[PDB]
Amino acid sequence: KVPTEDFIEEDVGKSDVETYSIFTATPAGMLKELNGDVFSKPQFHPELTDRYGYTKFEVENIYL
Amino acid sequence: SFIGRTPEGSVFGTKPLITEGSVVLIGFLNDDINSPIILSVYGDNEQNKMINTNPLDGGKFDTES
Amino acid sequence: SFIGRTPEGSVFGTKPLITEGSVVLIGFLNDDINSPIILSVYGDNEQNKMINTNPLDGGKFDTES
Amino acid sequence: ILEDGKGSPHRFAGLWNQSSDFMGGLMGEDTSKEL
Amino acid sequence: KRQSKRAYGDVTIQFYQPLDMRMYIPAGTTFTSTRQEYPQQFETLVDYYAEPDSTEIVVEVYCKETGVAG
Repeated sequence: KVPTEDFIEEDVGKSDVETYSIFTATPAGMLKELNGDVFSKPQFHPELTDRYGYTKFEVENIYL
Repeated sequence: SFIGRTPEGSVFGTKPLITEGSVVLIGFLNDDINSPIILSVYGDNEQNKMINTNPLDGGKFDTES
Repeated sequence: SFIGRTPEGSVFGTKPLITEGSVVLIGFLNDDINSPIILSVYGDNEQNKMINTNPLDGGKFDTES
Repeated sequence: ILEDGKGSPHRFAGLWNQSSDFMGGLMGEDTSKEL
Repeated sequence: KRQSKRAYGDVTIQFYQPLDMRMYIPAGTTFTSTRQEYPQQFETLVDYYAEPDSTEIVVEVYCKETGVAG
Protein backbone atom coordinates (compact mmCIF):
# COMPACT_ATOMS: atom_id res chain seq x y z
CA LYS A 1 0.00 0.00 0.00
CA VAL A 2 0.96 3.63 -0.56
CA PRO A 3 -1.38 6.66 -0.18
CA THR A 4 -1.18 9.92 -2.10
CA GLU A 5 0.61 11.51 0.88
CA ASP A 6 3.94 10.05 -0.35
CA PHE A 7 3.62 11.09 -4.02
CA ILE A 8 6.09 13.74 -5.21
CA GLU A 9 5.30 13.56 -8.93
CA GLU A 10 3.51 11.22 -11.32
CA ASP A 11 3.55 10.50 -15.06
CA VAL A 12 1.18 7.65 -15.94
CA GLY A 13 -1.22 7.04 -18.80
CA LYS A 14 -2.43 4.77 -21.56
CA SER A 15 -0.44 4.04 -24.71
CA ASP A 16 -1.05 2.12 -27.95
CA VAL A 17 2.65 1.47 -28.59
CA GLU A 18 2.13 -2.27 -28.06
CA THR A 19 -0.79 -3.64 -30.09
CA TYR A 20 -1.15 -7.21 -31.35
CA SER A 21 -4.17 -9.25 -32.45
CA ILE A 22 -2.80 -12.75 -33.18
CA PHE A 23 -0.66 -14.53 -30.57
CA THR A 24 1.23 -17.81 -30.91
CA ALA A 25 4.04 -19.80 -29.26
CA THR A 26 5.84 -21.69 -32.01
CA PRO A 27 8.21 -24.59 -31.23
CA ALA A 28 11.96 -24.51 -31.84
CA GLY A 29 13.11 -23.49 -35.30
CA MET A 30 14.27 -27.01 -36.15
CA LEU A 31 10.70 -28.20 -36.70
CA LYS A 32 9.07 -26.96 -39.91
CA GLU A 33 5.60 -27.33 -41.38
CA LEU A 34 6.68 -28.61 -44.81
CA ASN A 35 8.94 -31.40 -43.49
CA GLY A 36 7.23 -32.19 -40.20
CA ASP A 37 4.13 -32.04 -38.04
CA VAL A 38 1.95 -29.02 -37.22
CA PHE A 39 4.00 -25.85 -36.73
CA SER A 40 1.59 -23.41 -35.05
CA LYS A 41 -2.01 -22.89 -33.96
CA PRO A 42 -2.56 -19.16 -33.26
CA GLN A 43 -5.47 -17.49 -31.46
CA PHE A 44 -7.40 -14.27 -32.06
CA HIS A 45 -10.64 -12.42 -31.27
CA PRO A 46 -13.14 -11.60 -34.06
CA GLU A 47 -13.81 -8.05 -32.83
CA LEU A 48 -10.17 -7.18 -32.11
CA THR A 49 -8.91 -7.89 -35.64
CA ASP A 50 -11.25 -5.28 -37.16
CA ARG A 51 -9.25 -2.36 -35.75
CA TYR A 52 -5.85 -4.09 -36.15
CA GLY A 53 -5.98 -6.77 -38.83
CA TYR A 54 -3.63 -9.77 -38.81
CA THR A 55 -1.19 -8.23 -36.32
CA LYS A 56 0.89 -11.24 -35.26
CA PHE A 57 3.10 -11.80 -32.22
CA GLU A 58 5.47 -14.76 -32.54
CA VAL A 59 7.67 -16.21 -29.78
CA GLU A 60 10.00 -19.21 -30.12
CA ASN A 61 10.12 -21.58 -27.13
CA ILE A 62 13.14 -23.87 -26.83
CA TYR A 63 11.32 -26.19 -24.40
CA LEU A 64 8.79 -27.28 -27.04
CA SER B 1 25.27 -31.04 -62.20
CA PHE B 2 27.66 -29.43 -64.70
CA ILE B 3 27.49 -27.19 -67.76
CA GLY B 4 29.99 -25.62 -70.13
CA ARG B 5 31.21 -25.19 -73.69
CA THR B 6 33.85 -27.11 -75.63
CA PRO B 7 36.73 -25.49 -77.55
CA GLU B 8 34.91 -26.24 -80.81
CA GLY B 9 31.98 -24.16 -79.50
CA SER B 10 29.29 -26.80 -78.92
CA VAL B 11 27.51 -26.45 -75.57
CA PHE B 12 27.18 -29.37 -73.15
CA GLY B 13 25.52 -29.83 -69.79
CA THR B 14 22.80 -31.61 -67.86
CA LYS B 15 19.07 -31.22 -67.25
CA PRO B 16 18.36 -32.78 -63.84
CA LEU B 17 14.79 -33.90 -63.27
CA ILE B 18 12.34 -31.32 -61.91
CA THR B 19 9.27 -32.29 -59.87
CA GLU B 20 6.18 -30.33 -58.86
CA GLY B 21 5.31 -30.07 -55.18
CA SER B 22 8.85 -30.72 -53.94
CA VAL B 23 10.50 -28.67 -51.19
CA VAL B 24 13.44 -26.55 -52.38
CA LEU B 25 15.85 -24.42 -50.37
CA ILE B 26 16.21 -20.83 -51.61
CA GLY B 27 18.96 -18.26 -51.10
CA PHE B 28 18.37 -14.64 -52.04
CA LEU B 29 21.13 -12.67 -53.75
CA ASN B 30 22.79 -10.18 -51.38
CA ASP B 31 19.94 -10.88 -48.90
CA ASP B 32 17.68 -8.87 -51.23
CA ILE B 33 14.11 -10.08 -51.67
CA ASN B 34 12.63 -10.67 -55.13
CA SER B 35 15.74 -12.48 -56.39
CA PRO B 36 15.52 -16.20 -55.54
CA ILE B 37 17.89 -19.00 -56.51
CA ILE B 38 17.23 -22.64 -55.62
CA LEU B 39 20.18 -24.19 -53.79
CA SER B 40 19.00 -27.81 -53.62
CA VAL B 41 15.92 -30.04 -53.28
CA TYR B 42 15.08 -31.80 -50.00
CA GLY B 43 12.46 -34.51 -49.58
CA ASP B 44 10.02 -35.15 -46.76
CA ASN B 45 10.88 -37.57 -43.96
CA GLU B 46 8.16 -39.99 -45.11
CA GLN B 47 9.42 -39.84 -48.70
CA ASN B 48 13.00 -40.49 -47.59
CA LYS B 49 11.84 -43.38 -45.40
CA MET B 50 9.93 -44.87 -48.34
CA ILE B 51 12.79 -44.75 -50.88
CA ASN B 52 15.44 -46.49 -48.75
CA THR B 53 15.98 -50.19 -48.05
CA ASN B 54 18.38 -49.91 -45.10
CA PRO B 55 16.85 -51.67 -42.05
CA LEU B 56 19.49 -50.47 -39.57
CA ASP B 57 18.31 -47.78 -37.17
CA GLY B 58 21.83 -46.47 -36.60
CA GLY B 59 25.49 -47.24 -36.06
CA LYS B 60 28.92 -45.94 -36.96
CA PHE B 61 29.76 -46.07 -40.66
CA ASP B 62 33.19 -47.60 -39.95
CA THR B 63 31.69 -50.92 -38.83
CA GLU B 64 32.14 -53.68 -41.40
CA SER B 65 28.62 -55.06 -40.99
CA SER C 1 19.49 -35.27 -56.62
CA PHE C 2 15.75 -35.31 -57.35
CA ILE C 3 12.54 -36.50 -55.70
CA GLY C 4 8.86 -36.42 -56.54
CA ARG C 5 5.65 -38.35 -57.11
CA THR C 6 4.12 -39.69 -60.32
CA PRO C 7 0.51 -39.08 -61.43
CA GLU C 8 -0.33 -42.67 -60.45
CA GLY C 9 0.83 -41.84 -56.90
CA SER C 10 4.02 -43.89 -56.57
CA VAL C 11 6.93 -41.95 -55.07
CA PHE C 12 10.34 -41.79 -56.76
CA GLY C 13 13.65 -40.20 -55.87
CA THR C 14 17.28 -40.82 -54.99
CA LYS C 15 19.31 -41.73 -51.90
CA PRO C 16 22.81 -40.28 -52.44
CA LEU C 17 25.58 -41.92 -50.46
CA ILE C 18 26.25 -40.59 -46.96
CA THR C 19 29.66 -40.86 -45.29
CA GLU C 20 30.76 -40.37 -41.69
CA GLY C 21 33.49 -37.85 -40.94
CA SER C 22 32.93 -35.78 -44.09
CA VAL C 23 32.79 -31.98 -44.07
CA VAL C 24 29.36 -30.55 -44.92
CA LEU C 25 28.30 -26.94 -45.43
CA ILE C 26 25.30 -25.86 -43.35
CA GLY C 27 22.84 -23.00 -43.79
CA PHE C 28 20.47 -22.08 -40.98
CA LEU C 29 16.87 -21.18 -41.77
CA ASN C 30 16.22 -17.43 -41.47
CA ASP C 31 19.67 -17.13 -39.81
CA ASP C 32 18.12 -18.78 -36.74
CA ILE C 33 20.28 -21.22 -34.79
CA ASN C 34 19.04 -24.74 -33.97
CA SER C 35 17.67 -25.30 -37.48
CA PRO C 36 20.43 -26.69 -39.74
CA ILE C 37 20.19 -27.87 -43.33
CA ILE C 38 23.14 -29.36 -45.21
CA LEU C 39 23.77 -27.56 -48.50
CA SER C 40 26.49 -29.81 -49.95
CA VAL C 41 29.49 -31.99 -49.05
CA TYR C 42 33.07 -30.80 -49.62
CA GLY C 43 36.16 -32.98 -49.39
CA ASP C 44 39.60 -32.23 -48.01
CA ASN C 45 42.39 -31.03 -50.29
CA GLU C 46 44.33 -34.26 -49.75
CA GLN C 47 41.24 -36.35 -50.54
CA ASN C 48 40.56 -34.36 -53.71
CA LYS C 49 44.21 -34.70 -54.75
CA MET C 50 44.04 -38.47 -54.20
CA ILE C 51 40.87 -39.11 -56.24
CA ASN C 52 41.95 -37.31 -59.43
CA THR C 53 44.23 -38.47 -62.25
CA ASN C 54 44.83 -35.12 -63.96
CA PRO C 55 48.61 -34.39 -64.01
CA LEU C 56 48.27 -30.82 -65.30
CA ASP C 57 48.94 -28.12 -62.71
CA GLY C 58 46.85 -25.55 -64.56
CA GLY C 59 45.82 -24.02 -67.85
CA LYS C 60 42.80 -22.58 -69.61
CA PHE C 61 40.00 -25.07 -70.25
CA ASP C 62 39.63 -23.90 -73.87
CA THR C 63 42.98 -25.40 -74.90
CA GLU C 64 42.59 -28.56 -76.98
CA SER C 65 45.38 -30.44 -75.19
CA ILE D 1 60.39 7.22 -13.62
CA LEU D 2 61.61 10.15 -15.72
CA GLU D 3 65.13 8.93 -16.59
CA ASP D 4 65.41 8.25 -20.34
CA GLY D 5 61.66 7.63 -20.59
CA LYS D 6 61.91 4.56 -18.37
CA GLY D 7 58.36 5.00 -17.13
CA SER D 8 56.86 2.83 -14.42
CA PRO D 9 58.87 -0.37 -13.78
CA HIS D 10 55.64 -1.98 -12.55
CA ARG D 11 54.20 -1.79 -16.09
CA PHE D 12 56.08 -4.97 -17.06
CA ALA D 13 54.63 -7.03 -14.24
CA GLY D 14 55.41 -10.67 -13.50
CA LEU D 15 52.46 -11.79 -15.65
CA TRP D 16 53.69 -9.83 -18.69
CA ASN D 17 55.72 -12.68 -20.23
CA GLN D 18 54.93 -15.64 -17.96
CA SER D 19 52.15 -17.66 -19.61
CA SER D 20 51.45 -21.03 -21.26
CA ASP D 21 49.70 -22.53 -24.26
CA PHE D 22 45.91 -22.77 -24.12
CA MET D 23 44.27 -26.20 -24.10
CA GLY D 24 41.38 -28.03 -22.48
CA GLY D 25 41.20 -30.03 -19.29
CA LEU D 26 40.83 -26.95 -17.05
CA MET D 27 37.09 -27.11 -16.29
CA GLY D 28 34.60 -29.91 -17.01
CA GLU D 29 36.75 -31.62 -19.64
CA ASP D 30 38.86 -33.54 -17.11
CA THR D 31 36.04 -34.75 -14.83
CA SER D 32 35.14 -37.70 -17.09
CA LYS D 33 38.76 -38.85 -17.66
CA GLU D 34 39.49 -39.75 -14.00
CA LEU D 35 39.87 -43.45 -14.75
CA LYS E 1 15.90 -42.06 12.60
CA ARG E 2 16.57 -43.06 9.01
CA GLN E 3 16.21 -40.14 6.60
CA SER E 4 14.79 -40.38 3.07
CA LYS E 5 16.24 -43.38 1.23
CA ARG E 6 17.40 -43.08 -2.37
CA ALA E 7 15.75 -45.19 -5.06
CA TYR E 8 17.98 -47.33 -7.26
CA GLY E 9 17.93 -50.38 -9.51
CA ASP E 10 19.41 -51.70 -12.76
CA VAL E 11 19.15 -50.79 -16.44
CA THR E 12 20.09 -52.51 -19.70
CA ILE E 13 22.16 -50.76 -22.39
CA GLN E 14 21.60 -51.93 -25.97
CA PHE E 15 24.07 -51.28 -28.79
CA TYR E 16 23.33 -51.08 -32.50
CA GLN E 17 26.15 -53.55 -33.27
CA PRO E 18 28.49 -55.70 -31.16
CA LEU E 19 31.19 -53.64 -29.49
CA ASP E 20 34.71 -53.67 -30.94
CA MET E 21 36.70 -51.64 -28.37
CA ARG E 22 36.63 -51.48 -24.57
CA MET E 23 34.66 -48.29 -23.90
CA TYR E 24 34.43 -46.33 -20.64
CA ILE E 25 31.35 -45.19 -18.71
CA PRO E 26 32.27 -42.64 -16.00
CA ALA E 27 30.11 -42.36 -12.91
CA GLY E 28 27.47 -39.64 -12.74
CA THR E 29 26.09 -40.32 -16.23
CA THR E 30 22.48 -39.19 -16.30
CA PHE E 31 19.43 -41.27 -17.23
CA THR E 32 16.02 -39.73 -17.94
CA SER E 33 12.58 -41.12 -18.80
CA THR E 34 10.90 -39.65 -21.87
CA ARG E 35 7.46 -40.16 -20.30
CA GLN E 36 5.97 -36.85 -19.17
CA GLU E 37 4.40 -38.47 -16.09
CA TYR E 38 7.81 -39.49 -14.63
CA PRO E 39 10.29 -36.64 -15.24
CA GLN E 40 12.57 -37.76 -12.39
CA GLN E 41 16.23 -38.25 -13.30
CA PHE E 42 18.75 -40.93 -12.35
CA GLU E 43 22.54 -41.01 -12.13
CA THR E 44 25.32 -43.55 -11.66
CA LEU E 45 27.86 -43.68 -8.82
CA VAL E 46 30.37 -46.38 -9.82
CA ASP E 47 32.18 -46.63 -13.14
CA TYR E 48 31.57 -49.56 -15.49
CA TYR E 49 33.67 -50.99 -18.33
CA ALA E 50 32.16 -52.74 -21.35
CA GLU E 51 34.08 -55.85 -22.36
CA PRO E 52 35.09 -56.25 -26.03
CA ASP E 53 32.80 -58.17 -28.39
CA SER E 54 29.84 -57.41 -26.09
CA THR E 55 26.21 -56.68 -26.98
CA GLU E 56 24.63 -55.64 -23.67
CA ILE E 57 25.66 -54.61 -20.16
CA VAL E 58 23.84 -54.07 -16.85
CA VAL E 59 24.67 -51.06 -14.65
CA GLU E 60 23.22 -49.56 -11.48
CA VAL E 61 21.48 -46.17 -11.43
CA TYR E 62 20.62 -44.11 -8.34
CA CYS E 63 17.73 -41.64 -8.30
CA LYS E 64 18.59 -38.07 -7.32
CA GLU E 65 15.13 -37.49 -5.85
CA THR E 66 14.20 -39.52 -2.77
CA GLY E 67 10.66 -40.62 -1.94
CA VAL E 68 7.70 -42.16 -3.75
CA ALA E 69 8.64 -40.60 -7.11
CA GLY E 70 11.53 -43.06 -7.48
